[PDB]
Formats: sequence, structure tokens, C-alpha cells
Amino acid sequence: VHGSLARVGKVRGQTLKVAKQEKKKKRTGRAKRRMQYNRRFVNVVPTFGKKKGPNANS
Amino acid sequence: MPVARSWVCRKTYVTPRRPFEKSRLDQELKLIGEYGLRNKREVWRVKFTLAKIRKAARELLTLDEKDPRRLFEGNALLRRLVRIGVLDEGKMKLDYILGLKIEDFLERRLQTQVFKLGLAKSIHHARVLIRQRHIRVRKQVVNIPSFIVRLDSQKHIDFSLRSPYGGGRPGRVKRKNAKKGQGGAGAG
Amino acid sequence: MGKCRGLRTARKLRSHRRDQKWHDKQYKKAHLGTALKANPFGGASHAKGIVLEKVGVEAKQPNSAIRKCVRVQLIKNGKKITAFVPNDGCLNFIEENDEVLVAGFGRKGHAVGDIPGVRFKVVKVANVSLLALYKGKKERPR
Amino acid sequence: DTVTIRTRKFMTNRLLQRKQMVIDVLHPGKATVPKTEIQEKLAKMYKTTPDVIFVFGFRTHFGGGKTTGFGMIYDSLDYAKKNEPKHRLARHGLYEKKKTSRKQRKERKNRMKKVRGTAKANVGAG
RNA sequence: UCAGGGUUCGAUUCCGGAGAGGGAGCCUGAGAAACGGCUACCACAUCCAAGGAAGGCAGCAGGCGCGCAAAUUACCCACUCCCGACCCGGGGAGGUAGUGACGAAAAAUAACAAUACAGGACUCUUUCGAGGCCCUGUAAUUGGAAUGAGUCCACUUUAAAUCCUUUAACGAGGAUCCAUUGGAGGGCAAGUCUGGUCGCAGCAGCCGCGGUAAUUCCAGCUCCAAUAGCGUAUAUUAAAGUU
Ligand SMILES: [Mg+2]
Ligand SMILES: [Mg+2]
Ligand SMILES: [Mg+2]
Ligand SMILES: [Mg+2]
Ligand SMILES: [Mg+2]
Ligand SMILES: [Mg+2]
Ligand SMILES: [Mg+2]
Ligand SMILES: [Mg+2]
Ligand SMILES: [Mg+2]
Ligand SMILES: [Mg+2]
Ligand SMILES: [Mg+2]
Ligand SMILES: [Mg+2]
Ligand SMILES: [Mg+2]
Ligand SMILES: [Mg+2]
Ligand SMILES: [Mg+2]
Ligand SMILES: [Mg+2]
Ligand SMILES: [Mg+2]
Ligand SMILES: [Mg+2]
Ligand SMILES: [Mg+2]
Ligand SMILES: [Mg+2]
Ligand SMILES: [Mg+2]
Ligand SMILES: [Mg+2]
Ligand SMILES: [Mg+2]
Ligand SMILES: [Mg+2]
Ligand SMILES: [Mg+2]
Ligand SMILES: [Mg+2]
Ligand SMILES: [Mg+2]
Ligand SMILES: [Mg+2]
Ligand SMILES: [Mg+2]
Ligand SMILES: [Mg+2]
Ligand SMILES: [Mg+2]
Ligand SMILES: [Mg+2]
Repeated sequence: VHGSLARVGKVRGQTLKVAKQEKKKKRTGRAKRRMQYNRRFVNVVPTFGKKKGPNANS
Repeated sequence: MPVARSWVCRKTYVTPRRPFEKSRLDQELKLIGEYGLRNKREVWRVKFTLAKIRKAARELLTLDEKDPRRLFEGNALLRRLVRIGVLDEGKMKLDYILGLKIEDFLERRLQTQVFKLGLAKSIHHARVLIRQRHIRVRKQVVNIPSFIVRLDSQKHIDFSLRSPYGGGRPGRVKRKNAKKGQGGAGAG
Repeated sequence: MGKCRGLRTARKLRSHRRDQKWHDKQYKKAHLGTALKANPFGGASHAKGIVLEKVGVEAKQPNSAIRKCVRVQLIKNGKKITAFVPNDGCLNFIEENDEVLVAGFGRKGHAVGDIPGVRFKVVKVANVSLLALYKGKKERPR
Repeated sequence: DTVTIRTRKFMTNRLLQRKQMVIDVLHPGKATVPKTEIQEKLAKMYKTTPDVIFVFGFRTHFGGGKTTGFGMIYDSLDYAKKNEPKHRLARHGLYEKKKTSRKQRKERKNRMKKVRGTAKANVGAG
């Protein structure tokens, strides 16, 4: 703590800036739904017991 | 205030009560993927029409047989359901109407029938064919992938008489890549 | 333990239901007229006012923070309310003697969360929203 | 390819001295046909002339080709100059709507209301 | 909105009533207590040569004020009808264009082959292994087609125009002819991934997160939901068998 601990915008005013790394255009409309169908009903590799959440970092 | 206008309109779908239900979610996505639909509103639409047909059928089914109104409206609903081919002519009674399914109406779409009848290489190819004016139902060019195809109309689907795929002048791509031989390698 | 079932008792049933509806809390609150009078809004969804001065409401015991509310005076009534400025460093966008548009907090009459005595939030600072200033999509006009 | 015309619900009208029918234009081809060409073909079909034949309202269907409108054949040019809504005569020169503007007619009338007797300032001097 | 019963709303385009700043009194007329008529009082307010004169947009546009809150001082009697001495005149009634994410219907934003890898059915091989039919990813150069958004000729449309429809001539390689709004502890679909802050800043409808190893704060990456829409405040209905 250094000076007026009740100051506003403290944490958002000392966060390191990061530029967005983006490039590839995301698909839209029917094309996204077609991709989501493939990615879970026909692109599959099954196992007993294991957990397979779509964003699992573990 | 007085004007010669009409204000009659309605909604054609209903959202589901439970918003995040894994089973409903994946069952509606299976149905979107296998019929190549754009939205889920396009599934809720068919669900709504099927629900209204079921409501009318069950409503007529509680009257006593020999009632003139039940006879008239049942013989009309059955005839109108066979006219699109979602019912066998050998069933034709209000008891079999409560046995239909959502994929009897999604089957009879035009996008489905264009692929299934063999004018396209996938349902995702069929949608862009219909939406690009390549398909003709008798003499009419139909732009709409939701055109519910009647029974007798099943024979007559083919390509538009002014379209590259059958008796048509080639499109703007086959006419600049050909001009490439004249204006892309002969004039520039 | 007893209710009149008989065939000519429609008056008794109707009158008893009409008499007892006045013990339901929300029914009485909506049909009496005291809440529409005591409501700092005139029965409206939003309201414009002038900022008197910013304040530091300290949150309730199981939490610790200083919630940074403002003190507004409403144009149409002249009443003095306390409003909340929700975001990280959004209190810098609100000077003194500038008119702000506030709305409700989300419970229709009550304090939300750990904040005591506050029932509204600020949504517009001067014809420009606190969510366009928070993302840089806009900026204050001076 | 070439244009074709065919006619539907034909009716001879002895009370307005004309013939009226629905006109279908078939044109597998390149644009909805000009009115001036349709009245030629009607003339050579019903064998009169292309100056008593009035056609209107043509609209063409989604996906091109068949196009539909309404046509009239007047038994003379005096009867044709008689009934004939004046805007339709002006489609080929037979009438000319000579005036300026509704607001001028309005504001003039309201100045003429404030004088009595010979209104020289507005029957002549505007 | 609703299983059955009910609950809430109806200033608002059709029928009926009432009013023309507030009251009051009348003329003409078949029909008025008429206000696009008249006469007074009250409240406002305009010009004056100060003697006098003149007023009623809750009609169509427009303006000030009030507010959280609502459009052009446009064109035309061509349609629908009304009035008249009348087949001919007139109509801010009404029709037409403009502003318009109140709200309702249709449905663009990528389709298809090759190669490379991956999976599955299969063939033989003791087995490895290999080939081969379908699909899906994925990257690369491709590879060729297909088309409407946009510019735009003529017709068509209409009172005259616009828009749509019909049509020429141009018009795509994905880096732009670039989809958003909310969230990722539970309720409730989706990450114990990486940096920063350290009971502060902040989040959080509710339970609850933050005190130096934060699944919830600030960001980056990834993922989930609906999608040309999505979030928020309030009124109200079902859930409420908590009337
Ligand atoms: Mg008591
Ligand atoms: Mg209480
Ligand atoms: Mg009911
Ligand atoms: Mg009413
Ligand atoms: Mg009122
Ligand atoms: Mg109104
Ligand atoms: Mg009556
Ligand atoms: Mg007034
Ligand atoms: Mg009279
Ligand atoms: Mg009066
Ligand atoms: Mg009147
Ligand atoms: Mg007067
Ligand atoms: Mg008036
Ligand atoms: Mg007005
Ligand atoms: Mg204002
Ligand atoms: Mg509005
Ligand atoms: Mg305003
Ligand atoms: Mg008229
Ligand atoms: Mg006239
Ligand atoms: Mg009007
Ligand atoms: Mg809509
Ligand atoms: Mg786009
Ligand atoms: Mg329009
Ligand atoms: Mg986002
Ligand atoms: Mg968030
Ligand atoms: Mg995060
Ligand atoms: Mg959650
Ligand atoms: Mg979950
Ligand atoms: Mg840390
Ligand atoms: Mg961390
Ligand atoms: Mg209720
Ligand atoms: Mg209650």
C-alpha cells in the first residue's frame, strides 16, 4: 500500500498491456453449425471412464 | 388514424423453457447437422407446426364419432397431411396423426429433396444451389430452401433453363478465365 | 377446517377472497398507493438527475471495500438518492454538477449485494453511456 | 428467341365502347417488354391500329419470363379521347396537364378570398 | 398469458359517448347550445399613430416546455369515397414518398475436387506390416468453377417518381466484399491455462469470490450459448396448490 489505498481504478491502472494476437477469420451461419456437428458427432475417439470437456486444459 | 392497412401477423416459433439442457442441446444439434439447417429457430419452427397439428388432431379426437364437425375437419386435416406425403394413404385416420415425428416434415423440405433426389453432392451443396437460383420446380425458379414440396411436385424438380448446370450460358468465371485466352493472355 | 360449499354462497366466497387479498404483500403494495408515492422515481424505469458529490459507502462486515457511490438529486421531483457507479475506475468519468441518468438495481425495491442503503446505479454520465467510456468506444465531450 | 402474346378473360364492352382483356407476355429472354412494342402486336392480332390500344400495369414474375398486364381496345379515337383517364392519354401526347403546383393554387385562392369585386391583383397580377 | 379453472390489460385505426383554454348565453338552420359561428366574464397573449383593433393547432406539417419516453414546415387528387347548381370544381378526409432495430415473415456471410496426415469397416499376413471403400480434421499451394451485396444501360412500376421484379456491362481467394452480444464455481451450457493486484481495486440477481500458489477481480489464449441480433431497468402473466 502506498498512498490513498481507497483510490479508484488502481488495479486496472497498473495492469501490463497485452496486444491481441488474433488472425484467422471465424466461420459464420450454417458453416459454424456444420463445424460444431463434425467436432462432436462424427469426429470422435471414444474411451470408458475418462472425462473430455471441450476446453479441458488439464 | 384510419388507414387502408392490415396488421395481421404472428410468430412462427417458440423458445424452450429450459435454456441450457444438455440433452435438448445435443439432440437439436444432431438435427441441425443431418438436415444442414442454419439456425435452431429453423428447428423450433418445425416443432411449432408439428405441435399445432397435434393440438388440432387431439382436439378433434375427443368428439364423438359421427359428429359432422369432427368428420369434416378430420377428413380435411388427413387429406392435407397426405398432400405433402408425411402420411401413408393406408393409415388416413386421426389416430395415426399422433404418431408423426419432426423428421417427417424436415424430410419434405426442398434442400433435402434436391440432395436426396441426386442433383447435389451434399446437403451443404444443395443449400447453396437452391439459394443461387439453379433449381426449378416446374416452370418456377425457387430461391427458398424451406419450400415444402407437395407430393405430385416430386417428379418435376430439375435445373433452371438459364443456368450453367444445364442449357445455360457459362457464368462470369468461365467467361473471364476463357477471356484469359483472349484478354488475359492475348490482349493482356 | 371449514368453507361454505353451498349453491347460493357466491357472494360470501367472492367477498372473502376480496377481503383477504389485502393480506398478500405484493398485492397491497401494488394496489394501495403508498409505494407509488414513496417511490423516488415517479413509477418510472429510469431518471435523470444532478450529481451533488461522490461518496464512499463502506461494505458490510463479511466483505471489505469502499463502494464509491454518488449522491444525486432528481430533476422532476427534487428528491435526493444515492446511486452506484459500477466498474473498475468509472468514478473518474463523473465530475460534479453534471446530469446523470440512473436506473434500478435489479430487485425492484431493495439493496443488492453487500452495499447498505443503495438501490440504484448510474448508466449514463452525460448523454454517453458508462459502457462506451469503459471500452473507449466514446469519450466525454470536453 | 422472340416475344409472344396471349389473351385471357376477353370481354367486349358495349357500354364504354371498347374491348378489355388480360395480356400475358412470354419472353424467355432479356427484359420486360416495352409498352410501345406490345401495342404493335395487339394491333396486328386484333387487326385495327396501334393508336386505339391502351395497355397498362405490366409486372413480371420472379425468375423472369411470363409477365402480365391489362389491355383496352377502343372502337374509335373519339371514344378513346372520351373516357380514358387523362394521365393515360398523356402517356402518348393526346393530353397535357398545363399547371404548376398545388401550393401555388392554394396560396393564390387564399389571397383572392380577402378582396371583393373585380379581383385584378390575382386574376391578372398574381 | 393459459393442462382444467383463471389473472392482467383495452389512451389507440370498427361501434357508442364527451370536448374544443375554463364556465355561461344565443343567431341561422331539417338538424348545433356549433367554436375552421357570434356575444359577455375569468386566465393568457398580439398590433397601435394609445383613440382603437384582433385571438383560440386535443386538424396536417413545424416550434417551445415537460419529461426515461414518440417522425417531413415533402408530392397528388391517379385509387377509396364525400360535398355542390355539377359526367367538368374542391378535399393535410385519404393516397404516395421520407425518418423508423416498436414489432412480424423469408434468409448472405462458403460450396467442391487433389495431395499430406487421422479414424473406421475390410483383405491377406502366425502376428508386424501393407493395400484398399466412406468420413473428418488439418496445412499447403492450389485447382477450377458458382453466385449475390455494390457500381450501373434500358424497360417495367406510378399522377409523376422511388422500391421490388426483369435484364445487360463490370463486380471474390479469404490478408478482405473481415458478426456481434453476453459468459466459463453452483443454479446453468463452457477452463483448477498463463501474467498482474493481495480483503485493495473490483466481482457478485442468490449462495458466495479477493488478506502473496484467485477455477469467480484486471488482461491474453481457449471454449460455451443465441445469432443480425444480444444485454440491462421497470410494469405484468405462468411458475404460485405462496389467494
Ligand atoms: Mg393481521
Ligand atoms: Mg414486509
Ligand atoms: Mg383455460
Ligand atoms: Mg377505449
Ligand atoms: Mg390519460
Ligand atoms: Mg395517436
Ligand atoms: Mg347507441
Ligand atoms: Mg390547449
Ligand atoms: Mg337548409
Ligand atoms: Mg361552444
Ligand atoms: Mg368541427
Ligand atoms: Mg371568427
Ligand atoms: Mg383550430
Ligand atoms: Mg400539430
Ligand atoms: Mg431534453
Ligand atoms: Mg420510441
Ligand atoms: Mg425529444
Ligand atoms: Mg379523388
Ligand atoms: Mg375532379
Ligand atoms: Mg391524415
Ligand atoms: Mg424480426
Ligand atoms: Mg459480413
Ligand atoms: Mg413500403
Ligand atoms: Mg467476447
Ligand atoms: Mg465478466
Ligand atoms: Mg477470465
Ligand atoms: Mg454460471
Ligand atoms: Mg456446468
Ligand atoms: Mg498471483
Ligand atoms: Mg492466476
Ligand atoms: Mg402471478
Ligand atoms: Mg408473494
